[PDB]
Amino acid sequence: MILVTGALGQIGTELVLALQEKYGNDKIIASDLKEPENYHCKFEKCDIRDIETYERINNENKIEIVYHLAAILSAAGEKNPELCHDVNYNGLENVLKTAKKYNQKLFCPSSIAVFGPDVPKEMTPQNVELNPKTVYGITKVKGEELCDTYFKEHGIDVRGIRYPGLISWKHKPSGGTTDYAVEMYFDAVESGKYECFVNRNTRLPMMFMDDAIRATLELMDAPLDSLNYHSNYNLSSMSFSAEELEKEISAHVDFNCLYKPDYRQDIADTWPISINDDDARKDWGWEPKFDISKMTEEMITNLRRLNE
Ligand SMILES: NC(=O)c1ccc[n+]([C@@H]2O[C@H](COP(=O)([O-])OP(=O)(O)OC[C@H]3O[C@@H](n4cnc5c(N)ncnc54)[C@H](O)[C@@H]3O)[C@@H](O)[C@H]2O)c1
Repeated sequence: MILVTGALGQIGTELVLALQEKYGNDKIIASDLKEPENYHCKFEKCDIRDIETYERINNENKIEIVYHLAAILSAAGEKNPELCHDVNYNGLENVLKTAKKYNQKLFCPSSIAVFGPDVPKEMTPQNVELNPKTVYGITKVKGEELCDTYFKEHGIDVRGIRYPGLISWKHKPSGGTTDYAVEMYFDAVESGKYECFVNRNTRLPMMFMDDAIRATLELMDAPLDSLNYHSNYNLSSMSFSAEELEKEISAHVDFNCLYKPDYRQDIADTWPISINDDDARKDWGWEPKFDISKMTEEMITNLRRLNE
């Protein structure tokens, strides 16, 4: 029995379906703040900070494995730092405390946001000092440390990935900083114009959702004794600037992109351009399959369909 928190967000939208297909619909429970409709999966509403309800859901459904995706993201968290700490840190602590009680296995993702400007910007190593300059990054570092304490001190099998910016078409993201890449696709197809909230040179690690979902499932399936890292694997696929994405998209559809930076520039400026993920590659056989042009094909084909 598997529970997915944050089930209705960008990752959860695709992860729930992937898990239902791998394990059976009889095995999957979804959860988020507000009940949706026309929803195929079994669903239980819960605020991640409400420990009594969270625990009830886990024991009533006999949850043995939790994929914990509930969070406030970088840009929303910069504007509301108190809420970002509360949901991200106290929410995770709730998940980990419950995992200890019920002897659960966990997937608790981190982020490239753990890194700050003091470390190498290209091919950032696994083990560098973590000095993030965002509220959200700070919560992710504290979360990595808390997760690794539950593994070492309490024997909880908790695994996680420092995801790069994730690009998908099934669910448009809306509180982050890497969001411009998805927004640029949606707006290019829907209206042939986009106003980008970072400058044209902003260069960040990116990954297509298929790859991110597959990595998550592969890492969860690995034998525990093959892993040299737990909460916080580096993971890599692509790196490009905003104008480089604009150009890739322009080879498929007419659009004009205007660049109008806001506060989210300050967030992105503090992050790396690319990530060394050799440990994932070595420990559990990670390789990405989607480069920029394959990703672009998938995005445009599916967005054109959805706009017919
Ligand atoms: N590019 C990316 O998408 C990316 C990159 C790196 C890390 N991550 C991490 O992956 C995880 C999922 O990210 P996502 O992009 O799918 O985010 P998302 O914001 O799309 O989804 C998160 C979900 O958490 C829910 N949530 C918010 N506050 C809550 C609360 N108090 N209680 C219960 N649920 C609450 C929201 O309703 C939302 O559906 C997060 O841990 C995030 O930090 C994502």
